[PDB]
Amino acid sequence: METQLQSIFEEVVKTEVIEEAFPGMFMDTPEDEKTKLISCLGAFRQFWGGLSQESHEQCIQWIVKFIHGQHSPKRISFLYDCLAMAVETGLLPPRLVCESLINSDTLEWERTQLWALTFKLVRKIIGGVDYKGVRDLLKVILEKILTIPNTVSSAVVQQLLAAREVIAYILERNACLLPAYFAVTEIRKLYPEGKLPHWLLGNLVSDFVDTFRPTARINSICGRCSLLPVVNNSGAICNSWKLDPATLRFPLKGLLPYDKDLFEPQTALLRYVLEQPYSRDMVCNMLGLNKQHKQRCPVLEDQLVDLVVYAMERSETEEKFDDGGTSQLLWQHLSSQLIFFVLFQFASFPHMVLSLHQKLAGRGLIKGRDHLMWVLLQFISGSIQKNALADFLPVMKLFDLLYPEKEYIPVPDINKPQSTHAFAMTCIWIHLNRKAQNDNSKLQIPIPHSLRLHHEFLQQSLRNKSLQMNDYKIALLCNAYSTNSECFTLPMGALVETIYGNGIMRIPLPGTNCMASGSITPLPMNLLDSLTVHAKMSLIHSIATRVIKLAHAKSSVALAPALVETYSRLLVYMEIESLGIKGFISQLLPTVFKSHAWGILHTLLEMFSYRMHHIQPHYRVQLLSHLHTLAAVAQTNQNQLHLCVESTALRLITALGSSEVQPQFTRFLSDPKTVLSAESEELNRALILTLARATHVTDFFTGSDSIQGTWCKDILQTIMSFTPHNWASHTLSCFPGPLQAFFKQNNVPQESRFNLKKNVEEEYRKWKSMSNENDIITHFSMQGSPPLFLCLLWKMLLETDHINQIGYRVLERIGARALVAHVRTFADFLVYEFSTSAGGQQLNKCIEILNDMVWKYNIVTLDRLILCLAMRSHEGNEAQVCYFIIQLLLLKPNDFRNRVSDFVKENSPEHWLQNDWHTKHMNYHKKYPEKLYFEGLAEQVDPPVQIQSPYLPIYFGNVCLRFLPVFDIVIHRFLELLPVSKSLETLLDHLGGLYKFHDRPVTYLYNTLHYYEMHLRDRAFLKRKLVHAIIGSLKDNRPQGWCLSDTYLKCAMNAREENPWVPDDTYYCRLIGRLVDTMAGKSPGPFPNCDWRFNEFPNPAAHALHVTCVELMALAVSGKEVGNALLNVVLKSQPLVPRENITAWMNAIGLIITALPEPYWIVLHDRIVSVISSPSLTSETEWVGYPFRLFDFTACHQSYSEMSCSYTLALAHAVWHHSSIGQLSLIPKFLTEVLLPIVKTEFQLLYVYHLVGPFLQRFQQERTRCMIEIGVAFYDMLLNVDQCSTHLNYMDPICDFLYHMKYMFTGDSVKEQVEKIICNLKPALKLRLRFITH
Amino acid sequence: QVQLVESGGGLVQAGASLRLSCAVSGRTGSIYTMGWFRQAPGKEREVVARTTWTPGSTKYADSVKGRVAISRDIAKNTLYLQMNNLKPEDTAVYYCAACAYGTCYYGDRAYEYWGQGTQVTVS
Repeated sequence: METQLQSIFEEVVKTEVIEEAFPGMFMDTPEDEKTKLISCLGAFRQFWGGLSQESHEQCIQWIVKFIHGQHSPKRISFLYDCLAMAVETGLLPPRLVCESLINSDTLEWERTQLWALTFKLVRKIIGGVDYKGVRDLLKVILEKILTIPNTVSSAVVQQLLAAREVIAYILERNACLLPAYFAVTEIRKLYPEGKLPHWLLGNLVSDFVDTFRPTARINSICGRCSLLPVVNNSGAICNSWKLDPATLRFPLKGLLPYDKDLFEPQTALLRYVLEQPYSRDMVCNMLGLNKQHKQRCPVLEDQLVDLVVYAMERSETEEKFDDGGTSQLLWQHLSSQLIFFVLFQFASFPHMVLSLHQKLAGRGLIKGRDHLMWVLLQFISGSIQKNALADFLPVMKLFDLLYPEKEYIPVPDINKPQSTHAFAMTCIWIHLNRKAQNDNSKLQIPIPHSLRLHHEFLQQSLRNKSLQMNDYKIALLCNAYSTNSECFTLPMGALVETIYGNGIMRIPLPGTNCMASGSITPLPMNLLDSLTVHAKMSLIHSIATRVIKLAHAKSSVALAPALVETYSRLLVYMEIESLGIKGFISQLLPTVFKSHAWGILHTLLEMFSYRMHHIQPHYRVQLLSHLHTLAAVAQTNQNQLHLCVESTALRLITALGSSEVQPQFTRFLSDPKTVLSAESEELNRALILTLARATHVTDFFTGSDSIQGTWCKDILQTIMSFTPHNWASHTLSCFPGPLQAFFKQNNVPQESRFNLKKNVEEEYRKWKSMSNENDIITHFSMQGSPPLFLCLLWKMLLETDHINQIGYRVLERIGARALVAHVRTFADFLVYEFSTSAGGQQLNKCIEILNDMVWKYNIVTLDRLILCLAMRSHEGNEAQVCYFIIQLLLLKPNDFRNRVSDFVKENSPEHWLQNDWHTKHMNYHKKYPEKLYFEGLAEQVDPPVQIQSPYLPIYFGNVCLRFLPVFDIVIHRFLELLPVSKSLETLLDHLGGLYKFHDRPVTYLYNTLHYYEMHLRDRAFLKRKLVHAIIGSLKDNRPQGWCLSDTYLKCAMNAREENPWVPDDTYYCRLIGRLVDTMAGKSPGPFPNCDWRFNEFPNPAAHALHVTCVELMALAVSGKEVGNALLNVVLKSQPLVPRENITAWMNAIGLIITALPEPYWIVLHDRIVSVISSPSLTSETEWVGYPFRLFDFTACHQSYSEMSCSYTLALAHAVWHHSSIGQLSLIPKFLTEVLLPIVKTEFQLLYVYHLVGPFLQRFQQERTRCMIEIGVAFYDMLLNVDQCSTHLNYMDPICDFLYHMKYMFTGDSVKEQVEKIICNLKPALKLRLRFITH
Repeated sequence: QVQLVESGGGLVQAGASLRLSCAVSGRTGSIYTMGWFRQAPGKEREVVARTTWTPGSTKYADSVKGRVAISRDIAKNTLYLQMNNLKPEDTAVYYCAACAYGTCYYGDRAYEYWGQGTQVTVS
């Protein structure tokens, strides 16, 4: 072929050479430069016909190579002219010709005339190339233009500019060769953010990029860089906060000219999070640090270094003699924070140290050097065991930089905990010195001269044969000599024996025949905080070893109270999560369980219930599954062990966070039997109730009307097996819709009221007619028979007022596990008895004996009986009677009110600050002994059955604390039943003070008010009675100003008089101001700082958010009025709310209102419509250029209408930025059922795009159905605007955005729905949207 | 607490019109959406028309689509239901209901406050 082409195109050249040399011969009337060129390629036309399409590209590549091989520009132009006519006449495809002309390696910018002639030819024929091929040629042409240097000759510019005209032709919107979005995509790929356009192009491509500046705004969240989250390490993570681990930049969709701040690293965002306690999990999720390899993330590594420098800066400037007030608080946080990232190999200690040296070299004074070395000592002392020595040597350069070398550094006052920070430098050197002695030679490390006094003090104290706890001399030795074989048994063993109590007599525990070791004083927190992580690691390991040792020794002596108290305090440090928390549930718990210790196992579960705090959700689910398998088998048929297992599980289930429930239980859909109960109906009901509020608070079902398909169907369907039950109407009506639809079907028949009464009387008649004890015991304790014995005991002491000796033996044979069914049926029987009863003595006799069965005979505990009563399915008056029985049991006798009054008055819930809990614990049990083995029954029986069952260790719990989780459930049942309103007020008056010892009081109020907004909106006094009683129980245990605002304490704390307190705008500004200042970090601070390791919240912002939501829900003001008042804090000109910082306020309002019930945050839809109908969007006064200031809240505005229009868009973005996907699912219907019929102008259409546009990506990832509904709504609005407007001025930004939505999101999903909408648009819109249907 | 009192029903011939009114009283401002419902003698209560209170966005059921207009007067605290071209199948007791949730309007959440109703019998 190529030889044929050679002969053909040689004739073309040879024929033109003789025509150039002899003109005017055969040109009498030729065609105007058409037939000549066509006839020249006549031989090539016949040759091209006999070629397959496979040979076409090879033939054109050869022709281009033959034209580019010519030397005469006059001949190249002629051949190009022949080629141009071949494309015009349809003989040659334009794309292949353009591709071959531009890809030619002979085409160089130095070939100054071939360059111009080539691109002049491209300019003629490129118009006939399809839009995808034009995009391909756009890339290579811009690449060839990039090969031209910045300095060239002046004479060749006009010839080089021939390529600029092709770029000008491709970028011509009126030419419409390709979607303009394609063109700006290829331009930004070669000229990204930061690069300057080539001099040959210049203003051409720079102005074309600026035409997509509006589209980038439509797809950007206003003020996103200043939007900050509240750190909750709970359910998954929002994709809005994820960052590029290599650049710290947001992942942006498309190559658009987004604002400059969106291309910058989000240091302020990452810095704010790292400063917060328990941000460890959220920092990993942002940067994708899911533990894959030695990450060595330098942007995180450098940000940790900047956070250390910031702690050094705040170390200066006052802070005075006592404490730090921040600074020492930040160093404390830096201590535990940086350990994780270096331990799991995300930050490198040697690189951090030398990078810290450069940052600290010549940067002013150095006052926080000891705290810096204390932070660094945590890395060295804990990891130098096996890491190479060369990784810790850079510390030597830091020491020489921060300390005075000449004179001795004196020994500090070892009575203060700050001595461990002063000795931290010498401790670091002792670890470096021992790493240099172990495996000697090469490089020995000498101690400095300035640290000679600190070292002599540590060695002279190490040879002291008996060291005390009266100072920190012991902690200094544990910190310094932790990595020494025999030099660590001297200090470590000195503080392990002080809590073990090996000798010096024993001590009793509650009940009978239960003894523990002598020591009761645990190691204080300021001592444990003074220990290094390595020193605490050995303490954790030595305590767990002795427990396992005591567990295998089959010993009946209990662990010392100081041991379990100290071990619970060491379980606080999450930097020791490997040996502490993970080992407690995965190693110590199974080991104790496999050894049949029971006693020790009872201590570990009791320690968990009363001494844990910030446990990760997956760890709680692990313990929960262990509790279920522990209760079902292993024959744990002991009264005290079954009560402990069932009580501990109730706390885990009830305390699960709303956002934590789905991600932890969605993992067990394959086999939900592991995380459920097989016989405890109450626990399974408690889990259903916890699903109810978790799906409610997270708005999980908002949008879906069926539980099927979700994770809840397999959890609930399995719960119907094992423990089938019904739900009363007043409780079922509060569940989310799809949950009710699951319980209306899957309905269980219930034994009627008459059949229970008839069964109890027939069995009590049999009891009075039988004499053989063996027949009585076999019958009334038969497994599988109706559980009526508690009803029988009720019948016995109701008539005869006493119980036979067989009555105790029958209970003893039933067992603790099988007895809950008897309590369950006895609860129903109690309801029938009280519901069908005459008043007077006949009713007061039932109350008298019902208390006797609890307190006199000890047949069932108060919390076991009331939990069963509150977990019944009675309706109407029967339910009123059931709750009336609960009120009687609690308030009528003196047995429980005295226990609660004395326990609250004499005890404090801060166990971590207490050194005498066991004493105050024994004083209660010695005053109100609890009988857990039917002692009262066996003691007052006809021949007193002597009982000697040994009790298991009880270190913390009692009946008052065991009832507090059930009290949470009792309150919810009373709120659901309207006639039982008044009795709930009496409970909170008498027993409300018990919430002093609640573990999550603010969280409980938050869920209660949020879940029961419908039942408390029109009962404000009850809502105030609840909030004031629970928060009021902590007034003497938490600082003033910790929860309720100063205004709420001065106005909403008075009696009602047909004039509730209606807060003004000043109130809501101050209330929101407490959150904006807490998230900003203030040295005084709106709230007092608490040890977040022992609080229900992880950090100040999490605490500031919930107490604000709780207070707003406690107001006697509707959700609509409160929600609008929140929006008016920013959307109306308000003092005390300073502008220039309005995004921090919009961020807080978004966080606050998105956590409130729907009647609160729904008002945003009303506020948008008021802007949609505003004169700024409804007027027809035209602009020149895009009205950026109508949508940019930072620009200057000409009208108040423009100001509120932009502020509304900015606030609507902040609100939707923090909204759950369930709350965002209302937007498609909000667009189609509210905005669609009123959006008629072009500015209204753009305002809708600016509203929803930025959140398209969230619908792409989280709920796809909405993304399509929104996409069609945008086109439906475009057709309405197109039909109501005579003309449209901004059709290019509208179509650019619609193209961006296609290629980035909708793709080809919406094609037929959109195409029919396109066909009714005006032709100007159709030509721009020519490629949308492709 | 929010009280509602329907009014304006009675016996009307087929094809004629009727203008129901609802006297909204009590704690107005707690109301985000309001609607009209109806219930035949032996059938389940259906929804007729719903409105968002302050903006006035309307939403109509497919059974009465095109024949019915729902409106409100915030100043007079009154909800209106204009029913035109009445058919015999429209014989029912008509209730006005309010609700504080947007999902009452968008979805099918039950309304919270109710009136006793008014009889509309179209022969």
